[PDB]
Amino acid sequence: MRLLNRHSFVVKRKVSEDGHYNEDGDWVASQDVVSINCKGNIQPYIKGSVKNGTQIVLPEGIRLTDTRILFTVAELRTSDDVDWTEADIVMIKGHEYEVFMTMDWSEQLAHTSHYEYIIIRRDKMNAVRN
Amino acid sequence: TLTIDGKNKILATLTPTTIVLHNVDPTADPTANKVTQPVAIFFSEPNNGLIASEDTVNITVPASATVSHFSLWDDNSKCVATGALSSPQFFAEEGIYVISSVSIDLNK
Amino acid sequence: TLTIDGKNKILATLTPTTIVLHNVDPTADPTANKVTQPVAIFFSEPNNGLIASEDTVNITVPASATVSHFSLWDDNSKCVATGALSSPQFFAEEGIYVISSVSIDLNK
Amino acid sequence: ELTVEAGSRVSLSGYVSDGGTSDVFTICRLLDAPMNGKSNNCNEIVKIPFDSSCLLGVKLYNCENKRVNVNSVEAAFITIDTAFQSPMTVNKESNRLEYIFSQNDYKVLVKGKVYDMIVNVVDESGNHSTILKQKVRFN
Repeated sequence: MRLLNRHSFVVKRKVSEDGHYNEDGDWVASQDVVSINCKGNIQPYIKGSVKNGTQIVLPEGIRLTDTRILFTVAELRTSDDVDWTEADIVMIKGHEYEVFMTMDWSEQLAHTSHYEYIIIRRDKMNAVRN
Repeated sequence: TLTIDGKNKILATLTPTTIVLHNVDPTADPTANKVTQPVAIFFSEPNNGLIASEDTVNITVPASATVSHFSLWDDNSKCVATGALSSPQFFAEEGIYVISSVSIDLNK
Repeated sequence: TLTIDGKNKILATLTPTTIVLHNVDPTADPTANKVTQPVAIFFSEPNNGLIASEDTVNITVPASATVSHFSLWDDNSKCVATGALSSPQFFAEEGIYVISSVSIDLNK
Repeated sequence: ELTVEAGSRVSLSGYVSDGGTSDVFTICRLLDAPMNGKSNNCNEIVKIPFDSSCLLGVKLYNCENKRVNVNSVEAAFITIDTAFQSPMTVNKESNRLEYIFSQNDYKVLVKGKVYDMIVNVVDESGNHSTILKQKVRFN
């Protein structure tokens, strides 16, 4: 019973890596997004500044943010400006997450090679298309 | 009072064809501050001085848009009528507003 | 004091079947002020010394009547329990009084 | 030199006609129903108090992940395993498929058994489809 596959989530990958800038000037993300279940371990990230499940009392309201670490064997990507990659979205309890920062232990050992990801909850924002 | 036969004949030239939703009241200017795109609405034949929509109409409203008032148009871009829907609606994500029944009537 | 097993066998013999409404308290005479007509009422099996009806009872109250009391009647046609209505209801016109829940019990 | 006593108590409640459709309210159970198929883990056991009368709340999520109205479906059937089969209520107003349990249903049930709740919906084109397969325990 590997702990590396305890939790099971759904990842949205922008498979059709297009991500072009329209003639007007705005950003048009990939039109084709697929959602396939993966497996991994999601744990709170405890390191100094990083805040987990912390409500921030702004003079505009109360915003909530969190940062979890993700141990998994899947090769989730992150937004890259050279290969025109556009990150991966993890889901916990419905809320969308983003894979900022990556550690790549892919080849090192035999039965223990794994990726470590830092997933961050996406802030609430009004959505406009382009 | 006016005659129903007259009321039927007078209403046979309106023929609205497209419907457009506005966030603000278009009475002052029905040519401004549009939200959706012109979507076809087909009306019935004049009966008892009251025309009605034949089939339901689905208008795709973009995201972060509000619809509060509606307007009808004809082939030559001439706003025959304006009105207000039941209540304002805010579509956070891209949604659809369905028109269940439009009944232009003159029978007071 | 009685036991639960003792009380359950007691209530297994009531079987009230008809209910009639009164304007003043029957107590002394259950044959007076028979405002309504006996209408069937169904009870349940005793549970911890308590019986409850299964469904609402629609009593056809005649017009110009003020219903304020209540008294059960079994198959033997001999009243076994009397109670108030908790509020005097005056049906100025012909109405339909409805009972939501009856409960006869001996838990003190 | 010994005497045991007792007492009586009778209660009533009326809601004088009003020509309505009563005000029936007794339940807390409302269930999910994704049409695409839902952490799998182990499904939880819905617990209805034996006796009483619960109102099963089934919410039709369309098959991307969105609530959908109770449309197309013209017949809905609750078919708790080897107990009974009764039609449900397609509620336009609350936009839910609901069913209330009565005393008659409990005459064919036993307190404690973990039955399976299977919900079938039939559209206009006569296509039976299983929506839910939750397990219920009447404790």
